[PDB]
Amino acid sequence: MKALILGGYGTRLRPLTLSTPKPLVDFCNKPILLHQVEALAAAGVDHVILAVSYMSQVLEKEMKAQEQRLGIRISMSHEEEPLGTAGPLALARDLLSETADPFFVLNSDVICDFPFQAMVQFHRHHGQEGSILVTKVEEPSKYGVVVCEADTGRIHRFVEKPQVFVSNKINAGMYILSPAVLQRIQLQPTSIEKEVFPIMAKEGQLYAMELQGFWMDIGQPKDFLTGMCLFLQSLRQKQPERLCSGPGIVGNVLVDPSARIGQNCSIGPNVSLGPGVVVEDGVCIRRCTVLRDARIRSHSWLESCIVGWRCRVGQWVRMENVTVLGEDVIVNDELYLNGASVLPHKSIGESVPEPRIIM
Amino acid sequence: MKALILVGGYGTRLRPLTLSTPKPLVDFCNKPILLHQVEALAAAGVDHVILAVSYMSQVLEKEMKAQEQRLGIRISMSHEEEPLGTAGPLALARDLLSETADPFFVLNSDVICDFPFQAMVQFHRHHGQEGSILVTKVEEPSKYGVVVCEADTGRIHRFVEKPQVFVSNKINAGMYILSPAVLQRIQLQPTSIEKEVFPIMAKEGQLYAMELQGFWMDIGQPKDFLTGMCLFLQSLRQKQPERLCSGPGIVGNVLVDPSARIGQNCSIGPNVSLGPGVVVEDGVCIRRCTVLRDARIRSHSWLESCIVGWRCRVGQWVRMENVTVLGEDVIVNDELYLNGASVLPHKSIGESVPEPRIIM
Ligand SMILES: Nc1nc2c(ncn2[C@@H]2O[C@H](COP(=O)(O)OP(=O)(O)OP(=O)(O)O)[C@@H](O)[C@H]2O)c(=O)[nH]1
Ligand SMILES: Nc1nc2c(ncn2[C@@H]2O[C@H](COP(=O)(O)OP(=O)(O)OP(=O)(O)O)[C@@H](O)[C@H]2O)c(=O)[nH]1
Repeated sequence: MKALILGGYGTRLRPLTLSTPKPLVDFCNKPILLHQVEALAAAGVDHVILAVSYMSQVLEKEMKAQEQRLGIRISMSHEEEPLGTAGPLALARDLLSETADPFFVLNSDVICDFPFQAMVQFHRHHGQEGSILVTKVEEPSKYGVVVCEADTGRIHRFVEKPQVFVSNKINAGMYILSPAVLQRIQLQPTSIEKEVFPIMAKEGQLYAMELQGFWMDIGQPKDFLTGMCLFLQSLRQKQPERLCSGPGIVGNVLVDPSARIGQNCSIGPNVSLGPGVVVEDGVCIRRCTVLRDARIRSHSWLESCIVGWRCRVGQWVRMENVTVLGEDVIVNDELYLNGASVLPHKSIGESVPEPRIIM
Repeated sequence: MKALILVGGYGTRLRPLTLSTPKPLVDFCNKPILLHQVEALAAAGVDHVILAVSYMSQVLEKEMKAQEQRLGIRISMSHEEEPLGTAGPLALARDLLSETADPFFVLNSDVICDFPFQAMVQFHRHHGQEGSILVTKVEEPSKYGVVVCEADTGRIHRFVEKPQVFVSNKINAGMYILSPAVLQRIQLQPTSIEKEVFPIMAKEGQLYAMELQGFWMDIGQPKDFLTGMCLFLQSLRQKQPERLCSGPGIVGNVLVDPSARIGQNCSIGPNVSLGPGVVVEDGVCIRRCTVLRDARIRSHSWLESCIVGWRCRVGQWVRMENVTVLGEDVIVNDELYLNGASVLPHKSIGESVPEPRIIM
């Protein structure tokens, strides 16, 4: 069977997506697209189509290298206008039509551990058009809810709007679809979840499968940080010898072998250090994500932060409240950043006391 | 020739320091400010000075008896049961200033400056009238009460408390030379001298005014304490450049007590007075702060413009800016941010203070 990967300019976490595309940003020393295609190759999908409407030549580049690395083919669906999230299915519809076999369609912003063959089992057990994945959240008033009958998993109704408490369960971003669904899908830029899932739930074709746990949509920067926390938890009780252990290391940290840490510094819990980063002496880093080539100078304090590529955080810099730095941001010595989403190629010489955007 | 120091009571401003030790007893560049005034006063040649205290301060009593043995000048202590203000202390010690017909100094405790005692005696002897006032420049006339002055005599025609008319640049410097007749005016009930006694003295024009050249600061408040510490280290660099401590990780004019211990690989920036017995650990940046005695600042901290009290414990990766006055025996937990936090003594902070407020 084949699989779609859903293109263009993820508007959230904007200081990272302005430099490289949203599926290409490193999530625990690996791009999220690489995670999804590793799990797809572990499932057994022989080729996977990655729709892209934003002109992404570097995604062509690294993806051709990954075709050559991993042993599965990849087809490149290219759109000149944004066709949304259903229009990518109808552009590549003659490829999914020439084998009558159910195909995955995947969102890129979702990290979890992926029950692909169990969802194939489920789609083979219920035996209709399309199946969804659903998960639990703590906050029903932020996401659209799905009603689910016990022992069947059928979706009676699909609600986009909260505040009614009809359901706990939330869309998880994987769908499994038949080609008859693809007959229904339409080339003009409509999104799939807005109507094509609404008539399919109204007609009752849609069924729902539930995950165990560890789901995150990391389309937002604070959601990126909570997803990185839960991914380091899942790496802790799945691959405990891949996380780095040390005397000045607290909790679960992921450190790349090209990364260097100076001595007498306290790397706190839940932080991924990218390849080639330079941490000097006296730097406390808890709950942050430091992408590639980002040098953090001595005696800094960093909590809940996204440090972009080729950054230079100076000495005695305090950064808290998920301040995202873009690419090549030069933070001067002895500053304080709180909520500062800083655009790429900026130089900061002033403290940012409340959350605002620096451009 | 004698002198009187007004050191009565609790200075409301800089209240987290005044709550544990008295205001003249607070360490100003590793020395109490009253030791500064009595040491320069003994450099003048005054044989005994009187200090008039309303607050019971037994620690000031025993510290001054020690300093009496130290410098070799006598000290009698005027004791008040209720507050007598600033004119009442003159009237309670009025016979000890009335024994001998000779002009005496009276001196505010909060003033730190470069003390021209001999030139002031020469100016008072030259002009030959009742009272002599030191005046100074300020950059900011709309906070402090102004004094008019004619050139080449220095007489004060008019004493104005309220600013915002710009009739004068100069303001009072807390330094007066008074004759015994001025004391003969002063009554025993608690008025303050600068509010009426100097006003009628200037009204019949007996008051004369003398200018300094520079380096004056009333340090009653905490931000004024910091900027007076900065200007004192300026003047002390320019007179005693051997006494400030030079180092590779030391920037600017830094005074460090010999009992202080400074850790490896830390940059202590300009205008820092480090008290006796303080422990600065590795990677700690201190600029423009004054750290009073026995206070420990743990590793990788950042400190700008701050007053760290006695026996404090500033933790690790704490940032302290915008005058975060710590009292005595304040522990600050690690990884916190203090901005404007005037913290009362014996407090433990586990919460970041983002805006200036008082912690009690
Ligand atoms: N290739 C193509 N991909 C698209 C287009 N629009 C959305 N996508 C993809 O649709 C997937 C899911 O949509 P969203 O969750 O809203 O993500 P997004 O489009 O990045 O938008 P934000 O994350 O809110 O900034 C994402 O992986 C997008 O890359 C498009 O017009 N062309
Ligand atoms: N001994 C005695 N000293 C007094 C009394 N009132 C004021 N003083 C002293 O008067 C001097 C100058 O007065 P201020 O400049 O207003 O200082 P302060 O009384 O400490 O008040 P603040 O500094 O604003 O808190 C200070 O050195 C005080 O110690 C008093 O009632 N008894």
